[PDB]
Amino acid sequence: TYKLYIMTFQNAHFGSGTLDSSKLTFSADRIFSALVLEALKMGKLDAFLAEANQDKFTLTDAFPFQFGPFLPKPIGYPKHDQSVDVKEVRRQAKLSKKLQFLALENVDDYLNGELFENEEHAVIDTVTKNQPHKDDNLYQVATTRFSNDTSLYVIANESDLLNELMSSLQYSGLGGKRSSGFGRFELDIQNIPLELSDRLTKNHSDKVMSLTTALPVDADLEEAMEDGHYLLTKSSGFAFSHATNENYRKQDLYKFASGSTFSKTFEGQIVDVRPLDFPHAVLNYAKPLFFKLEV
Amino acid sequence: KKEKIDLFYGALLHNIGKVIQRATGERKKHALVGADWFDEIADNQVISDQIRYHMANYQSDKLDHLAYITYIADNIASGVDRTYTNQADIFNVFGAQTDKRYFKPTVLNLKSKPNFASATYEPFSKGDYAAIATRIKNELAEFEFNQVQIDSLLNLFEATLSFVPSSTNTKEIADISLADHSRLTAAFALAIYDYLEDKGRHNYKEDLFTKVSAFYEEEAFLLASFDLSGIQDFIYNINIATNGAAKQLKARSLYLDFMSEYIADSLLDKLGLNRANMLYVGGGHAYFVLANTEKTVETLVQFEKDFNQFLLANFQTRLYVAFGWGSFAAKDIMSELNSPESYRQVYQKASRMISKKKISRYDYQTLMLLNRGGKSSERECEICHSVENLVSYHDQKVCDICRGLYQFSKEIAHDHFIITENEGLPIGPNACLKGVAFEKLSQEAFSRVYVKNDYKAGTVKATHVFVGDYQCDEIYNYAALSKNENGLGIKRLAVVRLDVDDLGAAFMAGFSQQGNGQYSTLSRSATFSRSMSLFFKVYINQFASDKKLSIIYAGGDDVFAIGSWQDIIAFTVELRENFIKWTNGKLTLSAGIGLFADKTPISLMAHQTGELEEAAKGNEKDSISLFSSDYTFKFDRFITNVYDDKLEQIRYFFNHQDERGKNFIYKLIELLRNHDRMNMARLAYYLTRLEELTRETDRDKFKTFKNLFYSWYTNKNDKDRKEAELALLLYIYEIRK
Amino acid sequence: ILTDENYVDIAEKAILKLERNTRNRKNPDAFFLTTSKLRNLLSLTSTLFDESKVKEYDALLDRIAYLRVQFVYQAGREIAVKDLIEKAQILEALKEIKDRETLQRFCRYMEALVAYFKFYG
Amino acid sequence: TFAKIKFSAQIRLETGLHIGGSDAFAAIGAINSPVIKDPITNLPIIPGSSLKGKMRTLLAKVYNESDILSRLFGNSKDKRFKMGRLIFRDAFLSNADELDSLGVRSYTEVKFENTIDRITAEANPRQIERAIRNSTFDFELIYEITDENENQVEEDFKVIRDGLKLLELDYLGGSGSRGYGKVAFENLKATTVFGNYDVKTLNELLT
Ligand SMILES: Nc1ncnc2c1ncn2[C@@H]1O[C@H](COP(=O)(O)OP(=O)(O)OP(=O)(O)O)[C@@H](O)[C@H]1O
Ligand SMILES: Nc1ncnc2c1ncn2[C@@H]1O[C@H](COP(=O)(O)OP(=O)(O)OP(=O)(O)O)[C@@H](O)[C@H]1O
Ligand SMILES: [Mg+2]
Ligand SMILES: [Mg+2]
Ligand SMILES: [Zn+2]
Repeated sequence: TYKLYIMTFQNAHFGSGTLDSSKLTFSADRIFSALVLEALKMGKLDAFLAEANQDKFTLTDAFPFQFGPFLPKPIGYPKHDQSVDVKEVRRQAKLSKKLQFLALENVDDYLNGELFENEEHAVIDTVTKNQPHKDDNLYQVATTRFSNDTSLYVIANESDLLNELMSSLQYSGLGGKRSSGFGRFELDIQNIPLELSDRLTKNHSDKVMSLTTALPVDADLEEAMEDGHYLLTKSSGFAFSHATNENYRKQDLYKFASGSTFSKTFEGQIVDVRPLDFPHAVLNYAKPLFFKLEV
Repeated sequence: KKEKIDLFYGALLHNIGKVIQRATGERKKHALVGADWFDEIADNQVISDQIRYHMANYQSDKLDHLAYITYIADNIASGVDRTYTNQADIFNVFGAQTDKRYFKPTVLNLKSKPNFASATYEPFSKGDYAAIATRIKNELAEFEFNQVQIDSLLNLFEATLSFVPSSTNTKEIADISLADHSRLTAAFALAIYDYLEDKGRHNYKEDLFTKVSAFYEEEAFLLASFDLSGIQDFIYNINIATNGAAKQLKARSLYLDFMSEYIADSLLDKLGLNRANMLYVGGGHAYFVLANTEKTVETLVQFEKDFNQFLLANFQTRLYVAFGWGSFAAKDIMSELNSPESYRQVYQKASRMISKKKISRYDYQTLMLLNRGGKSSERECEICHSVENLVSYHDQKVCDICRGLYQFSKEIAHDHFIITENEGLPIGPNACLKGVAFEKLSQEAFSRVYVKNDYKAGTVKATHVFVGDYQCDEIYNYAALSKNENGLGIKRLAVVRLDVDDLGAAFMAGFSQQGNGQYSTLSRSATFSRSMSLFFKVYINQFASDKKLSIIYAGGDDVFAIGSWQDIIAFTVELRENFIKWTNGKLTLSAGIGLFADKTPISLMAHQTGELEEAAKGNEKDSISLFSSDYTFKFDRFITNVYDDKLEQIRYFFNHQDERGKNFIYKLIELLRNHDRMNMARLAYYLTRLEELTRETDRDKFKTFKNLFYSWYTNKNDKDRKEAELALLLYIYEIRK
Repeated sequence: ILTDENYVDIAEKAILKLERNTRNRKNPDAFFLTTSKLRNLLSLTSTLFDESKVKEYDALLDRIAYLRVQFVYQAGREIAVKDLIEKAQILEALKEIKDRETLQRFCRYMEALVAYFKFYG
Repeated sequence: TFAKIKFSAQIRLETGLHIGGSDAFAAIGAINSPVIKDPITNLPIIPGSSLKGKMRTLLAKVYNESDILSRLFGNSKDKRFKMGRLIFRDAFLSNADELDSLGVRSYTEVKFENTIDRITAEANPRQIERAIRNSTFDFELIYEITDENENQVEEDFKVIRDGLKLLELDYLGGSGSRGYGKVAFENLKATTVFGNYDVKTLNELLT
């Protein structure tokens, strides 16, 4: 709802299940799990976790910032408004099938219908590292390598405890092989454009688009399946912990995805996906910050 | 089913008197030639009396009789509304107005060459029809009409009658084979019965013979489909340090072929249908013709829910079947039935339902139970990152589905695959897939047996799938096989990934360019469905007959074939030059070949080849991408210029001399690669030094080489120069000691 | 004058524009200019085309001044070299060096003269 | 207290580098070993893992038999020391302008090189691509001060100091016994950003 937190990476590894892959953006759950792993080692987590259970604060996953904040592609929102030249309009539905990011300057034209040939953010490399003179020593690490002006901007509550944490994520880095040269960024808190904060709702019952991955509360998940158009994306992985000496596994939260269009926008959770018989909680942040489409 | 033995066989074995009247040249009306012929072969009058009156115009009132259904389903399965030519090419009406082509009518085999059409087959090859008709009479004799042998009869048509036309005295239906036309007519004729026996009618002469134009407007058919999602996430789950690399890659693309096969063959016996209704099956996509009633729609919705519970219990949203049906009347007929928005545009209506269901995947009660948790797992399956049922196959901890895929990769060489109940590698609800020998069918208990690349009848009464497969040697020997008998060859193995360009754009719209749109029917696209599957799933092993390669997968549009590099380069040159004769130059494809060293991992190997295919898709559309993204040549100047013209002339020089060795060739490559304006002068000096440095006997040979090499160096259009670089790469690779 | 995009096509034209032995029909259309008089000119420039790589321009300007000496001197001896420096505008181009990248452009211009001379007969 | 002090240095290549990576296509005449590069700028890079593993194997020969390497580089076991307190970044080749003023063609030289058989006496030519002499890369190294720490913080400083002297005595690259190394750290300063920790007395331990 409040000020967007522009973050310039220039090298980053973001997950997608494997190590050979690296997604462009990182979503709400990862950056929130970075803060809790940050506020723990400041000895400051209980001021954040008491804040982490309030209606006051929002959080949003990354989107490319190329001289202007961008947005997801609405999931199936453009309608089929032309039975002419099928030889090439199916090829048009090939390039406009891996696009997934739209600029805020023209996201209203996309709902109104416009092609929007996709621009390039961070061509993904895949460098084959090793370990010398060992048995089974060739892993392979992908890399998002950003295109000289593109940043990522979580959109969150302007909170002074939040800015103290995310000025230290500049030096611990987001994403994958941090402590190896990945994910280190430099934050730059800016302000929201006026026609973007116009539509950063959370509780506006209309044809509303999500801007983050959200697992709804069970009273809202019944009706949100009816008219929604969503992706599901399988948030999982190993739970990072200083208190195990054993790499356990999270309990596989299947969320929605950023860009899921919906009606009567629901309220989300902080899903304790801790493994069984485990000391602390694994928060796995999932509550939506929406985006009105026609309003 | 329970009575449809009378209806299905009679609507399939009708017009088989059009084979015998074609064979021996009788003057009798063709409605009776198969009628009397059935009596000395078998004895079943209820099937026979359909064939006695399937024409329904010589005697319309003789015997409530199911030949009424066979008449209307013959008109609708025909693209038109119904003198001795052969079967025309389907590509006579595809795309542009070109020359007329006609098939030579033959049977099919596992060793037969591809039977290409030509302009020289306007006459009537009558003698082969004797060889066709005796092939029918040898296997129709000892045969029973039941659901056990509901499926061996179809391959008896789809191999033998695969090139025989239908109603040759015509002007429009010149390319609809009798194997396909009998397959569509039996597909519709069951669906009228499931449309009428659900509504409650019993007489067939008032809603079929008099209300035919009403039935022409009556929506009575669904065009079902499905779409298996997450295929490449399942197939290309290989990584560097995968313990089974290429065997798992050849198994998973075969596993989902049987799964896409079993989604068809288990939906049809959940209904009352069979393999006539399946208009196509491919890489997950498959298209049906079902009945338009609530007794079948509720069966589809129930089976979609029941099958997704199977996929979810074994894959956890890696795979998802997505049905979709479009109700349509008799509008897929070329008799001006709202020609722009009627044929594809109701084939598209079922395609929009698939997109609506690929985007709203699950519902409430599943996703409440997906992330229920309560699982303190410690080790994961290190291939597919699953959790349940971990076994320890060769000291790695893999899951339950990936355990069977190593077992299915050992059972992959067999000819028969059966649907067990609880015997490993599951492909359906109470259905598991098992490789099996021939005489082991006596031992093992099954429900349906699938036979692979075969046309023999046998005793199994199996189902004939067609998976492209070849191995000339093991995969890890293809590097050391690239030598000659001399020892001259670079120890490399190449990987090609072919892809037909705009295949769905040529499948769906395809034929609308010729005429006003009077070739935009179902039977043309159903024949196009076979002819693109008959090429890539059967004929590709003939192209890889003795080549030192391994076709890992060939299906739909896509080929993926590892092998020794001299043959892989020769494979795709030989494939396309056949495939452009198969299609009269339309449906161009695109390829990408990549050399890789010995012992490199297949995931590094299969990925970079995919980088070259997607680079060759972006040349314009139609290109080969040799070895690297910057050798992206058109095929129309790679075979006729690089591989057969320029490489022949370079090889003609450097074998008729001992002087200009590899050092002369290597200094040409630097001169061909940099190419400023200054290297044109330095090349003109370099050739003219050696013109007089050579011995004076073969000075004309060098001078007819150098003035012909300098010719394609200074052309200044770049299309005659980069070819000369690629021709010299293919020559040094052939002479590498 | 010669830019980077034309100095080889200039030197291609200058060899064609140079005259030939129209008489003495024993392998005719041969030049009055000979190979060995031409390689004496490039032997001056080729030892500067490789000291342009190593050294500064600030030390080579003593021999670049000397190329105007000997391209004049070789032109004064034989009338065939006299025509070369007129057709190929060498004495014009030699007074226009001023930096490393034109010194290498002129010394590649002399190599283009030798290349097409060996090419055309 | 909580702090994240970093070690900004300018690295310097007294010989070449060769940090390889993905091998696409040899293409006859083309480079037989292309050095790793930044796929946007096409400038030679030094990845941080190539620094991070290199200065830990050197310290493994010094501080081995562990405990002081584990807290400075992490360990997959040992619940105390996952994500062990050193967060590196890749080098960025700062002087892409100072080299051009010195006069240079491209930032990556190509070294020709071969291999002579012991009996056949026949060569086997490489083309090992290098990154040229006296290029400087941006070197930064986040060491983290924490509540658990500042008991052994001084004793980690006598390791990372020693873990950069060893790169000045080893190669940091590929094919290092054949040259291609000899890297030097100059202007090695220890600034503190986001913290409160007096970095004065450390700065005389560095020089
Ligand atoms: N069984 C298979 N084996 C090998 N390749 C396949 C197979 N099935 C599909 N492909 C290839 O994968 C491509 C698309 O597969 P995908 O799984 O994305 O289908 P899809 O989910 O229907 O795609 P879309 O959602 O864009 O319609 C096709 O162009 C085809 O070449
Ligand atoms: N065996 C087949 N017969 C007909 N169509 C097919 C077959 N296999 C796949 N397709 C079609 O291919 C489409 C997916 O595009 P695909 O990349 O596979 O081929 P294409 O449409 O020719 O596009 P491209 O030129 O990119 O290959 C699907 O819409 C599907 O209908
Ligand atoms: Mg295709
Ligand atoms: Mg395709
Ligand atoms: Zn598995």
